Amino acid sequence: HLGKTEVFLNRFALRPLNPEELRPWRLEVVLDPPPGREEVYPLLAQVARRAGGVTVRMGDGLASWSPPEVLVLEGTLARMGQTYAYRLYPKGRRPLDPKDPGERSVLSALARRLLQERLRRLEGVWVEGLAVYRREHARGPGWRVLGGAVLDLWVSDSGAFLLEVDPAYRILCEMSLEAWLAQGHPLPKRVRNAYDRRTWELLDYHASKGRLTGLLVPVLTLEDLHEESLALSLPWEERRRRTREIASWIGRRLGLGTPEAVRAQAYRLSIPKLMGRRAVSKPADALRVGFYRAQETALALLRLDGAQGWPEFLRRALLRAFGASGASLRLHTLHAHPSQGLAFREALRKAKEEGVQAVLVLTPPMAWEDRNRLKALLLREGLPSQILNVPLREEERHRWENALLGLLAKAGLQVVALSGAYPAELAVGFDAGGRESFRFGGAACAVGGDGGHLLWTLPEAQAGERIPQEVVWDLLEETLWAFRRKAGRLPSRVLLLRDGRVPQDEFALALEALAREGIAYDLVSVRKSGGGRVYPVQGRLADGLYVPLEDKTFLLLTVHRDFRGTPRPLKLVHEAGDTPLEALAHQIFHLTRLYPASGFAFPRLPAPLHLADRLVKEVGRLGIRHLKEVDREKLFFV
Amino acid sequence: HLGKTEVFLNRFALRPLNPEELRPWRLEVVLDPPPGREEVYPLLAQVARRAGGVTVRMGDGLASWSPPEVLVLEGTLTYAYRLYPKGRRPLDPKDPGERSVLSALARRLLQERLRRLEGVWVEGLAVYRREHARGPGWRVLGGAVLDLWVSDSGAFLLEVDPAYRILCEMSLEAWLAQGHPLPKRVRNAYDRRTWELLRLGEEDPKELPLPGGLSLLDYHASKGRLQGREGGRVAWVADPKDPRKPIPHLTGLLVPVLTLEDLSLALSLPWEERRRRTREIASWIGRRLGLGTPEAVRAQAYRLSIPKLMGRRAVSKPADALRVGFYRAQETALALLRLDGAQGWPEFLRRALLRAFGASGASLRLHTLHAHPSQGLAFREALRKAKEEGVQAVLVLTPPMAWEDRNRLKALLLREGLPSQILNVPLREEERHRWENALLGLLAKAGLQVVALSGAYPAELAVGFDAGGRESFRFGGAACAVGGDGGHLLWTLPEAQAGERIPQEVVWDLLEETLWAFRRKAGRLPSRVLLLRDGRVPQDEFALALEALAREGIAYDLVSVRKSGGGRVYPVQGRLADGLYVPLEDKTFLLLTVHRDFRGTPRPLKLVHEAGDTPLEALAHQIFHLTRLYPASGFAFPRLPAPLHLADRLVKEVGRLGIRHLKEVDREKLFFV
DNA sequence: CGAGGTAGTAGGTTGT
DNA sequence: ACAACCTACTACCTCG
DNA sequence: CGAGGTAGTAGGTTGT
DNA sequence: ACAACCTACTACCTCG
Ligand SMILES: [Mg+2]
Ligand SMILES: [Mg+2]
Ligand SMILES: [Mg+2]
Ligand SMILES: [Mg+2]
Ligand SMILES: [Mg+2]
Ligand SMILES: [Mg+2]
Repeated sequence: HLGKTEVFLNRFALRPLNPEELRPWRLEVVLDPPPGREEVYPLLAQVARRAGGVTVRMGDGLASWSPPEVLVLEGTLARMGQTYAYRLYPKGRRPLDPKDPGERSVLSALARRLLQERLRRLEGVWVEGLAVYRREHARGPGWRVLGGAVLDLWVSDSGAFLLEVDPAYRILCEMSLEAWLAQGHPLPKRVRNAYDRRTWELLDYHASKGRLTGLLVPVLTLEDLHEESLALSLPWEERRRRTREIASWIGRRLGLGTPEAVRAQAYRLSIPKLMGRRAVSKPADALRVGFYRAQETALALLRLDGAQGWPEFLRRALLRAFGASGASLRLHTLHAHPSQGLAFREALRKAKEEGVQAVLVLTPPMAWEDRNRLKALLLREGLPSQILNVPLREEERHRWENALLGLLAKAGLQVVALSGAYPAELAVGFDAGGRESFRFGGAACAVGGDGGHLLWTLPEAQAGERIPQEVVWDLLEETLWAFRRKAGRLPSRVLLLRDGRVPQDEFALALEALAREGIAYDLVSVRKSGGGRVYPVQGRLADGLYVPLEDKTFLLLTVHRDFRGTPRPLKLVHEAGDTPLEALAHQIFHLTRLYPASGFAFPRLPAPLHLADRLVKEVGRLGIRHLKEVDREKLFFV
Repeated sequence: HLGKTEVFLNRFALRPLNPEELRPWRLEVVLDPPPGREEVYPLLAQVARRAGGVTVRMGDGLASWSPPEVLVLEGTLTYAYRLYPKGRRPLDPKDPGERSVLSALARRLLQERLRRLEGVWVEGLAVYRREHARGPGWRVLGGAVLDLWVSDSGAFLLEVDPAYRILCEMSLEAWLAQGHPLPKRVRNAYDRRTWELLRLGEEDPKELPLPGGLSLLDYHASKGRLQGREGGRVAWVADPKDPRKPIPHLTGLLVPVLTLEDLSLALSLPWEERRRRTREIASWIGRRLGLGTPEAVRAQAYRLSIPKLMGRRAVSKPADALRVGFYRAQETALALLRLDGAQGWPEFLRRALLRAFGASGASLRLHTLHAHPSQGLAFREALRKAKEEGVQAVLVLTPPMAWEDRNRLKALLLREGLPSQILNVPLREEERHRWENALLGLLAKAGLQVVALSGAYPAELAVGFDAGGRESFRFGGAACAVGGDGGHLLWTLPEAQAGERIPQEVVWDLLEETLWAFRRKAGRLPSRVLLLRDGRVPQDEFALALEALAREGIAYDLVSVRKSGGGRVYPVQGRLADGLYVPLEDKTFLLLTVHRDFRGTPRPLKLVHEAGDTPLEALAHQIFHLTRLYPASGFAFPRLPAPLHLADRLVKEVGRLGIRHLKEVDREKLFFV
């Protein structure tokens, strides 16, 4: 729309497949005893590896770039205690057409195993799977950091090796955990063994094993090396040069040749139009300019630092904000403490009885247990809450404004909105999350084309990442109803955003329900990884980049700051619907600017998805049982 | 303090253990390979069985009632085992640990000496000895379930309870070769794994691509499964651990798992019948095993006071409140939704409600929802308006629905804050019990207190906890009766959890909500709360909650309420009646809460007072009386005290419908009954 | 708990 | 088993 | 979906 | 493994 430009992907064209490689050998797999219908795939994958060479599962049997005579055609196989005896039978050679994508897939699996194999046969280089660390970045008392790249290798439809590369660093420890704290570093929150890779959370016995304290090795993180301060984010120009360097080094050293940089047509997307009361360039400006929509609100202060009132500068800033919005503000103070037990809960009930909408909490940094308990208790009285750490100087503007912003989203005000005009006037995001054996499936939405309302819905408990079909529809029905309650009508079109892959048929019911109500839709999968890197052929790297790729599949570079490192574009698939890709790309990129609780940095994900993700993250942390009396317009979880 | 009486338990006293038994033999175990620390206690269990004799696990090794020299001391199962005599260890039955091992021995002795009999069908600690009923292909056997352990006087105790067993003696092919329909469940003829049967398939066994390459027939044949059988026809069965994959199988390799639905034959016994039958079998067992003549054990039982149910006047059952008036009626509005295409309230339902509310001096408005679900969202809008006009609960007249549609409808109405009561619609006025219950359910769902107790209890707040739901995660939930009279029933939003254990913060939070409702209703904190747990109280589950109650100055009692494990109770003389309190140890007692002659032999609840200073008699009194508060069953009282029965029904429905619907539903409205 | 992404360190689910 | 995605955490740097 | 317990059938979690 | 508890289904029979 705003400029047809051109970019380099972090892929590289390498040599064509030789006519052998285009004609892999085929072996059929014979097992004794034959495996149960649930152990097939993990077993074929195993035989494929045991046979050695460059071999991959191809259907119900195997395909290899190695002639069968230099393969381990007979052997045995251990899985979950059971023992299977395999034998491979060569069945001639099937040529594969790289154009046909079915056949291209298997060629690409071969390609991947080749790279992995030829990587082993190198030195003196640290390799783990398809990653290789060919240099040293940093060292110290018992630790070193290696530099290298994670690689991948497949086959293009023109029949050539494509090679994906991305510079990466690796943290390696050189001491026993005793030998580690032979110098002053505390207990790492994770420890690994040198006798197995099986780590955990952290005298008679270990005797007979011939294996407590000198047997393991610490799993080193950045928290363990804060005290030593080098960083491992690369500026995008350095990352691109080191990408090319490494893509050539692998070209020769593995005999694949000259790395031809891969190029793609990108498009510059129109700039989004953020509005407070008037136009702003960042959500924090709404504190000076005024909010997009603002009603009469009452905030209350809760101090845990033993201090007395509203900090004056917070008070003024607040009146300035509400002054510019021409909305009436009243500031309350909770004169109570969580240590009074239920007396506290009474105090909260009365605050809310008197119109308080959210609570600002000044406190020293809290233990998560106390932090969580506090939040959850205020939630049970219908009060969302924003915490602001209490050694606080006015000079720390970015910290308190962001708190202020969060507090207001929590009280239910729309601080900013978009002023364009879009194909969908309801955009809803779905994530799953939660740090247990079950998860919460959940959803948040922007209602109105301007994004003039942000609501969450009560999540639902679920076994895995898949959201049950009726759940997907129900949460979606709640967002339509929110639209109905604000616009007095149904939306003509809904933009449905799912975090990650859309598991097979997950939205079948919902889509069918939309048709019946005559609501158009677009389902888009939004992938946070798998997009790779994008570099400008010439000039500078900027946001709003849209890269069409396959059909119904595109990259989208939504955020970039030339101080955070190389950005990582989202990868998006249009799963259902008939809106032109460019239009989805436009609306999603704009939705990225709608987030109210970050004053100075837009989120990589569009607002509905980012909110959804925070929502399920918080429910999973506090529990769902607290949320009955909390208004959906109040974004409690930001 | 009401008067005592004596009962017979279904236990029996047998002979004292002899000098030899009190001093079992100890053997240490060597295994090659060594056991992987997680897989070692099941292993010692295996060696103990393969050793032979009466031999069990005892901590690190084994204890035997056979001398080592007549045990299979060396063998293959970790695979190779060898056992080493390490002398004999005296055991003191007064020591609960040592008693625990004597008892493990006794069970093994029982199973072993049961094995050596003939001709009697034996499964674990059960024995079937006669033939109740048969049919071409199937037979139901009649025997009893037993257990045997050691008292602390050092003598055997036999427990006996009559039981029937349903057996299929035919393959699924031979079964269907009789005319018998499709058994809803089936089992492999080669292992104990069972499948849900979906249908038959036209397909050919010879040619059916099983994942991997094999077909159906060769796959089973390559395992020797058809060695001695016939493949039969293609069967389609269902995921044990998924929900998007029917699976091919072979009729000739399958056996039906027979249930009542697959067959005129009541298997419940009238209490006097079970009583004698128990005594026969006990005298028979004790004779055959050379354990002496069984003296049935007797226990002191105490009869509790008849609970006084209060409608607006006193009643003997909740349904009478429909004639006499409710405990506490408010101005209420109900709407009608007809899925039968008919219109208006059946006059007899209109009358009954009018009679009930007139007796209660409270006004009633009846609405009709002129909307239907197949309108889609316009139907939600109709609901939203109805809530807006004050409708509190909706009666739904409909043909028997499928669970999917039932569930969706109840959830939708829930999303507009409207509890519903379904009443199936071929409905004659003379079906008084069904529609009166429906009416009782409707009113509860609208938030009325239909009945309440009059009496004096230690706790003026009683809360029940349970976990349920049918997945890899469950809901931990709580329901409660507030006030001495329990004239306020409430639920709380349940919380998802991994298994049976409710997290400590959850327990407290749920408990806090019920304190909060008490505060809202009574203007103060409660003086004492009665905490009822369904099943056992997992170690420390209430630690945090109890600590919190203490800090707030609220007294408490924790009681574990166990639906099984309490055995049977019979009168020494006279008819058997409920309201029986039978203390066993300090802090543990039996409680017969409900019984009806026509409803077979009652199973009393087993209770354990886990914390609190309240006397057992008192707890028993309140718990027994709490059993009578339940408003949605007009003609028979639930076995559980109302707070737990409510909690159980709560978490069932939340599991069934999902918690996402509950946000706008008032906690006074008992939507799940 | 200020927030954002990019970096690193773990790990888990979907599904062929 | 393994590809191709997701979850959680801390440190770094700067403030569309 | 009428409700209750006791029957039968299947399965599971908690703790040693 | 095993002991001692829990969940779900449906048949039966009657209506504190
Ligand atoms: Mg996700
Ligand atoms: Mg997430
Ligand atoms: Mg926040
Ligand atoms: Mg339970
Ligand atoms: Mg239950
Ligand atoms: Mg009901």
